[PDB]
Amino acid sequence: RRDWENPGVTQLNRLAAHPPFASWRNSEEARTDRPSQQLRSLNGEWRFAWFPAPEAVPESWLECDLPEADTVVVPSNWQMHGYDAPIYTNVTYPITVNPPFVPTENPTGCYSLTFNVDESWLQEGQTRIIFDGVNSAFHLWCNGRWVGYGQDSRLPSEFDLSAFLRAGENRLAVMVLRWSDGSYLEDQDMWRMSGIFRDVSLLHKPTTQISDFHVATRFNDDFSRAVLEAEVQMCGELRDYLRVTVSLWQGETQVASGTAPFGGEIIDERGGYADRVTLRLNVENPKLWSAEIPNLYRAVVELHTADGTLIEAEACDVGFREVRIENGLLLLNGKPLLIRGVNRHEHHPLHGQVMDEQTMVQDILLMKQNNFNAVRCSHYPNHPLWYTLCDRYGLYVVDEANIETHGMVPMNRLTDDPRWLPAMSERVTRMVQRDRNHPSVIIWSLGNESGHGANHDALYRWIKSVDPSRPVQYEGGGADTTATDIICPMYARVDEDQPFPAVPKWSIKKWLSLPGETRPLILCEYAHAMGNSLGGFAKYWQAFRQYPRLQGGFVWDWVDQSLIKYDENGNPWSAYGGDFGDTPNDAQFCMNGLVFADRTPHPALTEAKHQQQFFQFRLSGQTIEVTSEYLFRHSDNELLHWMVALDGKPLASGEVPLDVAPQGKQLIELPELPQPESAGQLWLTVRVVQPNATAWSEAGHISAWQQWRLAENLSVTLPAASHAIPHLTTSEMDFCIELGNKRWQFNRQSGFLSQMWIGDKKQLLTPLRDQFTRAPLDNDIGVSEATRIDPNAWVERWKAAGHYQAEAALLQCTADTLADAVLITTAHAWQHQGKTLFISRKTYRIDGSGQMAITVDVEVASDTPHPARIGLNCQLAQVAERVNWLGLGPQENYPDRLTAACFDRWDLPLSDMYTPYVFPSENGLRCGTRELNYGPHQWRGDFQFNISRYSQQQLMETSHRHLLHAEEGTWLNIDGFHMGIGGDDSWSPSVSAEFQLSAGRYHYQLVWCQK
Amino acid sequence: GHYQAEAALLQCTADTLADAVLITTAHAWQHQGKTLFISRKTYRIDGSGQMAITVDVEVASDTPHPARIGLNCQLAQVAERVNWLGLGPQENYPDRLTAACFDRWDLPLSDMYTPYVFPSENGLRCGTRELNYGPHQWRGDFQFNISRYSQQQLMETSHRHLLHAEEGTWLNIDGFHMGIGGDDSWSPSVSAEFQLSAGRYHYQLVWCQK
Ligand SMILES: CC(C)S[C@@H]1O[C@H](CO)[C@H](O)[C@H](O)[C@H]1O
Ligand SMILES: CC(C)S[C@@H]1O[C@H](CO)[C@H](O)[C@H](O)[C@H]1O
Ligand SMILES: [Mg+2]
Ligand SMILES: [Mg+2]
Ligand SMILES: [Mg+2]
Ligand code: NA
Ligand code: NA
Ligand code: NA
Ligand code: NA
Ligand code: NA
Repeated sequence: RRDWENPGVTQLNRLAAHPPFASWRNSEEARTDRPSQQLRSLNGEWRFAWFPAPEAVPESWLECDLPEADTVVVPSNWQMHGYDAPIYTNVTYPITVNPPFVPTENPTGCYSLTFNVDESWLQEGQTRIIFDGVNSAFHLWCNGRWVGYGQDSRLPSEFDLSAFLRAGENRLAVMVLRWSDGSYLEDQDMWRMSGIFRDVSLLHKPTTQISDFHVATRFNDDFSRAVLEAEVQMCGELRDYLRVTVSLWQGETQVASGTAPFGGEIIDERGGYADRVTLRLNVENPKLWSAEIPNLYRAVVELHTADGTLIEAEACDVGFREVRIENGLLLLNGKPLLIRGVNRHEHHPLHGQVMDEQTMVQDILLMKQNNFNAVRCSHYPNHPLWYTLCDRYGLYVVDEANIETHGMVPMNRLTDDPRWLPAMSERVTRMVQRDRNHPSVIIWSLGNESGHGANHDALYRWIKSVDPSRPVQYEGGGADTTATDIICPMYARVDEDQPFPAVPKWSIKKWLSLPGETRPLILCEYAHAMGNSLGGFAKYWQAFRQYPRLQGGFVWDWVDQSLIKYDENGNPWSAYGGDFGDTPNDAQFCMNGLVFADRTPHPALTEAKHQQQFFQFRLSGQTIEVTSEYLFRHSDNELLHWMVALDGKPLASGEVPLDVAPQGKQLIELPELPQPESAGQLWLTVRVVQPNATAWSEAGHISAWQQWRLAENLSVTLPAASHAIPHLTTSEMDFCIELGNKRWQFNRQSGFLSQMWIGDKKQLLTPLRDQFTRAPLDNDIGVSEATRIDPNAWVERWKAAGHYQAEAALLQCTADTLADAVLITTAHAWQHQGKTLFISRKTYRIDGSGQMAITVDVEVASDTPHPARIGLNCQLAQVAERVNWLGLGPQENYPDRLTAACFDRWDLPLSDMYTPYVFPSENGLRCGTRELNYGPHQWRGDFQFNISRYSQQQLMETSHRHLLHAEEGTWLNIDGFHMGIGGDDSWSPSVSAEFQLSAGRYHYQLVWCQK
Repeated sequence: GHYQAEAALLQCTADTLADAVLITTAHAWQHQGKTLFISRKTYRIDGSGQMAITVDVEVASDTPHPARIGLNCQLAQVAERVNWLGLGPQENYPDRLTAACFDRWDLPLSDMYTPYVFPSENGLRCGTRELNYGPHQWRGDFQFNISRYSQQQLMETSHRHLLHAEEGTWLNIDGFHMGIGGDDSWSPSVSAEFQLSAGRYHYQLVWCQK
């Protein structure tokens, strides 16, 4: 039959989907959500054997363990065990596009387990086996007999084993196929793996059982009253003494209850459902659920008898909240939401796509700690525990169907084909049946990147009909089709339109007001955080706050999908596409996260946290105005700390408790600030601290901050005149200046400062030269490949123009002896094929105080692509432990990504000045710096800089961070100006005009001295 | 105190280079003990008779952004024509220069003055690389206006018919000029991108003979 090559067969003998069941036989255990003896986990050590195709599987395997098989842990992805290689491809399918066929060589994983079952389970009741996740299709055997078949790698497949089990030992035989017709609907941009990657368990329910139950909550106008309606369905023989009781609990307090016999209301001419009943409980002044305050109740569903005998009990956490779109706004409990979300794949560097509680909790804590309040399940239903945690910790969830056909041409070839409607319907309907009772889920998504087809419209309506409590969204086909209640574009820019044919990405502000449009707009994906990115993130949030209908979005994405590999020495390293022999592949495009695979934060995370703050501030005179963006909670665990400092030097500070109602405002009058003596700029820094710990944060957690420049007193005091005078020495090859034990040498042939001496020790390993390029960021590269060059990408434009090839040509180099100093004047021209790209004119003034003032004026040809930077660089012989600077920090920050950084005195170890992006590139820059200190060196001015043991050349020539090696001394890159990093997307130029170095003429000055 | 600011000399030195004389100066503008602006310049005069002027200005971040950052002087010369290579031919400002075109323009001096009934700063031309007037030529990248009326007379006269040509020609050469605004005329309307808020400014000019 080859059921894995037929979209018409997505399962055989599979049981109906339903909400989380545990079949408790004790009401109190159900109420407390404690373990159930009727729900057994089969996770642990199983027997596994890999085969190149289903036809290679020996028939004996059904009856007994294969002596060649290994004992492995389940759940797991067999690629993580090394049986075959994981494949990383973005859009292009990992297999030949020829629906519904798959490769004849179909990696097959044969799992098996010998287990025993409780005696009583064999004599009464129903015993089913549940596979929460099998990638991507499989056949099931029990004690040699065929049981069933199942598809869809992201939802549980259940089968009844009652007629197969026997006393003593039993044996399961699971043949998992890597490829199947289901693969055509699972083309998500992630590693392609396979196996039994989610829990496996046995559930024992009575013959007369609760087969399904739905919880709904409706409210009155001001949410002071609510009605909980619970529909309960049963299977088995109906008896007049049967009853169903639904009790609602708030802690150990029962707040409401309803009991009734089966027999629903009349629905049509043939009657009603005799096997169903709906209980309605009134709840006065319910505690409402939200991400701000995840108030939850406990609903216990008891199937019992009229005289008081319990047959079975199920239960779920209940969150009282209303989600609806009114007048173009998405409202949660009547208030317009502002989605601070992120897309999150289920990925672990060591375990692949197998999820665990520890990792899930870690992500949620980090997310809330960084001001995120929502998550999108990109791009499939998640491990069941995830929804539980979101319900309890408080995160708005977008539950998404496991449907992506990105690789088709056109993208909707399958989704507009009725032949594929059945397969698609199961991926949507079974998701709803499983998660419809989770309050954290507030929006349903029909899938991802599958164009727009009629099947989408059909399924959009199906959801609208069965569950009107949640809006339905889908981005495919233009982001505003008839299959979505929310305009949910991906990477639509703030002000810039991208008029693509048929599926344009309009500026988000413009999109909202297109003729006839009235829907809210929430980006399903934006700010592609690939490598050194998130430039321009602040632009989105400013728009979100100004426009009511722009209600946020989900950053792409949470964590780098890098995998761990080990070198010959057994040392681990982060690997990406192609590092497993997998080909074709899409290399580093699997790493687009705000945090590294091991959950270590990328510098971009702090920018997201800052822009996503829940408190806004304004300063006027001595008054600070705090505005709350919370919709439901009061600032009941917030303290405001304020600090005033003169160029890093703290002068005054204090703290005030925040007492702001949601959407409210609080005025804080700062005490009189005593005018500082010294000259300089006074800076005000405010930060909101949470004194008490929470379920997701430690005491002292900082949730928001902001800075303002206060009074500034320009220095008019002239420096103390020195007695000594620098002495100029000349030769045919160099200009040397001497002052005390210091010496500066300028090469007359190159026109650069080639050496400096402090006593007899050389200070430079490489001359101080202008630099106009940078080791290309992923955003600079885009999708440009050696075999497939994208002439439009910034890196290709710089290459074609000769920016990396340009050679400095000396035009002038002279020395003059002034009254109290020596003046070196130079001028260089950088050309490529007879074209002058840049011209640099400088003057170096070395005075009797030992300070060298460097003045730089650069000309950039208006027709050459704007340069990545305009500065100087050199390799210092010095290798110090610390880096101290007065400027923006402490973390890496760039022109279009520096709002989170604060101006102050920062001091960190040299290693912290380097950001370990898996794919090496320009990194570690810090902007708005007025003073830099390293070893005996001090540089002053107003510049940007990065300092490390890796040169731009090495970073630019190394594909993985583990292959980098510290060079001799330290490489210093001091820029007068630096280009934005961009990031609206990473496959097209995304650096906004205001951050491009297009002025044509640039000026900057530096003062180099010994401290 | 921008209109009252007094220039205080901080430094004035002279050096003799191999092929030129270098003059260095520094001034502080203050009002009631507050330093509003600091101007540091160098004047380099070579054998070609050209005077290269470099200007680097500091503006206190807490003082309201200044209307302009430039130089001015009253020339003894009164010429009939004004010739420049920059945006024109009509008056244009930073936030109102899209209509102007870059080219070689030559107009009678009177056309370099816009007769607004209520006198004010007027006649500026932006993005100018070369300006010619009489025996003078200024080169660089600046904005400028030139007329027989000082900024002082313009702001002290309520009607254009009461203006009187002063001796010589007043020249205002700006490295930078603030936008004029206009979204309305009863509240500040100059957009942020056209306000001089950089804190530190640099511009250079070359004064020589045409
Ligand atoms: C190849 C791009 C033009 S499509 C682009 O690739 C990205 C890779 O991180 C993400 O998967 C986006 O969702 C997808 O639209
Ligand atoms: C600092 C808050 C956002 S944590 C927030 O406070 C709420 C009370 O206002 C509830 O205690 C929530 O459970 C808690 O997560
Ligand atoms: Mg099939
Ligand atoms: Mg895709
Ligand atoms: Mg700020
Ligand atoms: Na909004
Ligand atoms: Na990706
Ligand atoms: Na508080
Ligand atoms: Na690289
Ligand atoms: Na006037």
